Amino acid sequence: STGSATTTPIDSLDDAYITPVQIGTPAQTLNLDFDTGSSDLWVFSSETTASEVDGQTIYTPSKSTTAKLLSGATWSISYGDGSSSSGDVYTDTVSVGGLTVTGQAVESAKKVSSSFTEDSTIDGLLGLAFSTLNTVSPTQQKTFFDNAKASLDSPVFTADLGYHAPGTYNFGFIDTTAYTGSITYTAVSTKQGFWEWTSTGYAVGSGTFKSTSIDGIADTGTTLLYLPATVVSAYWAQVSGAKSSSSVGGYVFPCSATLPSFTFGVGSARIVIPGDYIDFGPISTGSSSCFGGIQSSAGIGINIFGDVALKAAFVVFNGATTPTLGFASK
Repeated sequence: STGSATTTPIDSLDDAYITPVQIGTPAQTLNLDFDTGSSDLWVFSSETTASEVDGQTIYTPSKSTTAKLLSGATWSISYGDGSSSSGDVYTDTVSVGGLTVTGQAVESAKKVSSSFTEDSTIDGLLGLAFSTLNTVSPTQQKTFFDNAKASLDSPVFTADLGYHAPGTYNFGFIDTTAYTGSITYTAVSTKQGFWEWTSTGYAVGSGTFKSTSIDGIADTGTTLLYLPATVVSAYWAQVSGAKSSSSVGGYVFPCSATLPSFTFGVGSARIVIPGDYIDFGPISTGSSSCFGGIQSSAGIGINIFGDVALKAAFVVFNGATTPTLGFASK
C-alpha cells in the first residue's frame, strides 16, 4: 500500500503545516501537524476541557463505530517550546492520504496548554519519530508509520514541504518526479528516539564551505533551524544590523535587509536554503525588526533541522531495519 496527502502552511510565515487525517467510522477529518520529532498521535476531542478549545475540530469517539477505549491508558507530553497536552487513549481506524491503519492509538486530549488552544488551525499532532518516544502508559503505543510499515510497498515516508505553498507527505514510495538530481542518504542514530543524523558542514551565502560535523535531528514539527552558536553567529554576521536580542528571544535583523542563503552538507551533497526562507517577518505588527529563521541551539541540548531546512529539500525518512535519511534538492 501507499498513501499521499497534501500538507498546507497554517499561515503566511510557514509556522507549521497541517495535513488532513481521517479518524473513525464514519470518518472524522482533523487537520494534524505531522511531527517527525515526536511519537504521539493526539487530538482535540469531545473530552478536551471546553475552555481550552477555541475553533479546533474535535474527535468524538462516541460517534465512531470503530473507536474502542484503550482501558487504563493515559498519556502526557511536553514539547521543546514548553507546550504540553495529556489525556486518555482510544484505538480507531486512521487514514492518511488513502493509507489506512486499523487499531491505531488515538490519544484524546483532556488538557492542552495555551499555545495549542490559541492555534485554531491545528487539531492535534501526528508523531513520526521512533515509537520508543511514545508517552502512552502503561503500555507504550506505536506511531502511525510503525503500524503502517509492514503493509507499505517500501518502509519509508517522505516530506516535501513548501515555501509559502502546500507540499506533500507520501508513505510507502519515493516520488522520483518530486526532486532534482539524486538523493543522498546518511546514517541515522535512533538512540534518542529521533531521526538524528550528522551534517557534514555549512556555508553562508557565497562563502567557502566549512567541513564540520553537526549532529542534529530532522524535525518537521519545529519551525526554524537551530544550530550551534558558532554557526549561527557566522551567518548573522553577514547581515548588516543583525543582533541577538534577549528581549525578543533570539537573532533579529533589519526588515530592510536582503538575507544570504545558508547551505548545509549531507555527505558530499549540499542543500541550499534561500535567504528568503530565513525571513520570519516583523517581531510585532508594524515593526522594522524582523525575526530570523536560523537560531542558536544553545540551551536546547540538540541541533534541530526544522522546517526552514527541510522545506529546501525532498526528505526521505527510511524506516528499514537500519534507518537512514535521504536528502535531495528540488
